[PDB]
Amino acid sequence: MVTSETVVTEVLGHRVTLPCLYSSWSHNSNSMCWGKDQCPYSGCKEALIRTDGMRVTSRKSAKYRLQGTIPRGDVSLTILNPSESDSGVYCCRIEVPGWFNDVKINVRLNLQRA
Amino acid sequence: MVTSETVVTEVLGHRVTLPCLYSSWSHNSNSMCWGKDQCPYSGCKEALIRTDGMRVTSRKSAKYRLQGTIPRGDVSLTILNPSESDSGVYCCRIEVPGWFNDVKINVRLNLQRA
Amino acid sequence: MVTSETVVTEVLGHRVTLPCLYSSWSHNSNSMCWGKDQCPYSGCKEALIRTDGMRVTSRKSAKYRLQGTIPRGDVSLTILNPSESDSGVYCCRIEVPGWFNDVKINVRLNLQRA
Amino acid sequence: MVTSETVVTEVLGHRVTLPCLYSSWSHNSNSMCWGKDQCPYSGCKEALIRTDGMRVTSRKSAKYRLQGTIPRGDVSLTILNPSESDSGVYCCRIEVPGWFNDVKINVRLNLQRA
Amino acid sequence: MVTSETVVTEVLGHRVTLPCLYSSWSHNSNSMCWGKDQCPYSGCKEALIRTDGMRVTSRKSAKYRLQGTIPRGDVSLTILNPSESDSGVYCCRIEVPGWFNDVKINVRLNLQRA
Amino acid sequence: MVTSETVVTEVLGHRVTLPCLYSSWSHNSNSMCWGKDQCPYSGCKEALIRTDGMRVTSRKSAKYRLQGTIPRGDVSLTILNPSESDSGVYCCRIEVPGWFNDVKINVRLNLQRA
Amino acid sequence: MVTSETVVTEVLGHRVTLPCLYSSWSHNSNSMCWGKDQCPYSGCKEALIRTDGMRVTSRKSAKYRLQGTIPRGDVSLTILNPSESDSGVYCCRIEVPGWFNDVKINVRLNLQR
Amino acid sequence: MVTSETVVTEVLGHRVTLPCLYSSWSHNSNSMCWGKDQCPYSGCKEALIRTDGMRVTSRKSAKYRLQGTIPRGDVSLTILNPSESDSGVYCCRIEVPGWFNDVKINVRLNLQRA
Repeated sequence: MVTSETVVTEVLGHRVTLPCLYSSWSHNSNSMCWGKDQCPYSGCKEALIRTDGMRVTSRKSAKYRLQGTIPRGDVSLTILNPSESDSGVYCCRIEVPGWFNDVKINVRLNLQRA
Repeated sequence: MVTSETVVTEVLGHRVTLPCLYSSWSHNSNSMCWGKDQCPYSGCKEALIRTDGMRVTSRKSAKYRLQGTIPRGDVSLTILNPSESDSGVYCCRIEVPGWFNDVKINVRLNLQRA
Repeated sequence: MVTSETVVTEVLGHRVTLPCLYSSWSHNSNSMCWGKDQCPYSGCKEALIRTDGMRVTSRKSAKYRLQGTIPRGDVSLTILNPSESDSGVYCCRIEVPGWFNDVKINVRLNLQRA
Repeated sequence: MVTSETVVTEVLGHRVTLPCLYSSWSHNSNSMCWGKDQCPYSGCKEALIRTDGMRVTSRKSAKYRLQGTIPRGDVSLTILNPSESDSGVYCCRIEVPGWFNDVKINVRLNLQRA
Repeated sequence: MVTSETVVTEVLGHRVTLPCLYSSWSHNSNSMCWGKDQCPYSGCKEALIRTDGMRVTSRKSAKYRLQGTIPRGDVSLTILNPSESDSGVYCCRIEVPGWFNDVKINVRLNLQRA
Repeated sequence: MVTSETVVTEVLGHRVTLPCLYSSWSHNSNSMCWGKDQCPYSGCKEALIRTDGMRVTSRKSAKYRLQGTIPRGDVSLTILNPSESDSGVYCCRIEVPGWFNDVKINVRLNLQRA
Repeated sequence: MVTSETVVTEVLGHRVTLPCLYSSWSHNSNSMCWGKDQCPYSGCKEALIRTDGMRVTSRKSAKYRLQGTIPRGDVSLTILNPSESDSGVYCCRIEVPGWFNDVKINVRLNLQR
Repeated sequence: MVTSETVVTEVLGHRVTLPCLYSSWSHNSNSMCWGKDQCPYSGCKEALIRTDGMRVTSRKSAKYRLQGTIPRGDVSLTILNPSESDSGVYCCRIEVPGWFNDVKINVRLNLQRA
């Protein structure tokens, strides 16, 4: 099957950001989580980071951060002080009410030397 | 910098194709080549496969084939008897006349066993 | 899950056509079948009507016909002398080579009286 | 004649929602109603549910709910405890000032078992 | 009710053209006619000018001409030796098979002196 | 030369509205006026009705009213107690700072009996 | 007043091309000419170069050539042996039958050292 | 390489604004500067004028002004009493965190005589 994904090509030494925007976001209905390699399953249990529709509900992490305006659907992932092992495919799962309405948006991180 | 790429998720044992289309194609002006991991450098010289404006000019490779119609801009890469080592990023470079007009189109291949 | 479909509103007894177009069609690789209520499963068995990429390979219906240019991807369904039992949802399944590449297109037929 | 409609494919046992959005909505000018199979006539009486510019003013049953933010034009229909008989075509009628300006928006609900 | 129309602002003294293009045109199914003030009724009888799928079938007119390529759907109206009385609203009726599939496209002509 | 316009087809006996929306409107920079047959000249002098960017500043005639939200760019014209002589072409002129930046928006009104 | 134009940033030493496409082109009705700084006046006389709707009708020039397929509306301008003085705004005037129907398309050429 | 730019045509002696809008602007992340003929380099340390994401941080110029709301991304340039030497190409550089994410936006100013 053929799908599409975003590619972020970056340099080591500063935090990097993986874009995920869901413009129609509403704090009343939506929530979100990030996973590596694969999308977290429905109900966002086993994720890198997670939100409720307003803010991060995940325990505070040294690595993972959401620095965008979450109530407007800017759930972009910030990865602090990245290393080469952080390279690879990430999945942003937007939770949508109802049956099989979730949106999965993929971002590939490619870290290289300046 | 952020770009985008096509993802092809496929199964082993049959030929797979990585889509690459250049609608504006004209045989007198355009040319093309394919590369793995990275785009070949300007002048498409050490690539997986290469064409002029009409046809494949590099050898006759058992693994790599272009089965689409090149003069109409269908330069999709076909890979015969693919194995797991064939997974990864491929790059399709459309050569366009002039200064920095070349088009680079990326496709990530993911092969599963099923 | 949320999708979309075309609705064809016609009068009982008049031949009707349910639109289904696949612009990218190739006589070498594509095929198709139509189903009522649900799309036929892959391999288009037990269908209203079916093709190979050139022509209808199904026997012949007094009712069902493909009158468009099948090798150019116009696999629109024509229904002769439709009756009230012919109202309802139809599904046009385009068979595409590879893993989960098939396209499903829905058309709802609504027949009226006078 | 050919029109288009959205299809909502859902599972039994939980409330389902049928989208109907009118962005230009104003509590001063607009009102709305929902009907089954056919759109309610002008003046939105004999309906499943109906509003003024702000809120629901009458419903045929507690089964039907408008839970979106209505003054912003989200008059999407929620159906509580849906059963198989709830499947079929629904029509959302937006009332607009002037002569023949009403908007009719159709949604087909498909409830599945298993 | 609100619709839209094209406006042609022109000068007297040379033939003028009112655009009407129907890209989907096919000589096997489509035909057309022009009317002044209103589109002619279905079946395009007592019209300014009329065609079948290929060509003008109404008597040759000293005033009205179709100079575009009709089999490709260019059924734009040419008006020879225009005078001020030629100003006003025109309607281009595309005849399409089936129930209420005809398309009406309106053009208002405003002719000026010199 | 070819342009386009909105057509409002309405009935006598009730107020009618002619649409003119300018979304980028700002009370600090924009103003507007309506004219019959032609847009009023630059400076909107002797128009049907005119505003200063916030509200109508001249010629709320009797007939002519602006009931939309002017600061949000809804400068749609309401004509109270319309008669047949009110049919015809109207022009909405949006005044914009700088050289020849004004926008002209045309609406043709067609009034029918009742 | 605010309009738009395409920008061609190129390098010296090879012929350069300024795009101008009119998809709707038909040889019976359309014709075309190019001008520098400003559009040539109606009646494409004179331009750097001009056509009749099929092919170039102006004298054959050493500097200016139209290498696209003109009957399909590819009236892009090719400039042979460009120098810095060739930089600036160019205007492609597509002639269309009737009153004030002509299309003007602007391209700015920027040549670098 | 081929890009596009906005053209502003104004009359000498009148203040002009050169549009530059960046919708995604955030006071936390973005900064900007304007240059003539060419974009200022990364880090905007010469330029015509510059901001820190909230306001102009370059010392006040008699010529150059940013009068739009900078925190919403309107970094349009206002030039007071422009003279003939002010004609020409301008470049608006939006600075974005990470590697090669800066956006370059061009405006050509054309000043005409009174």
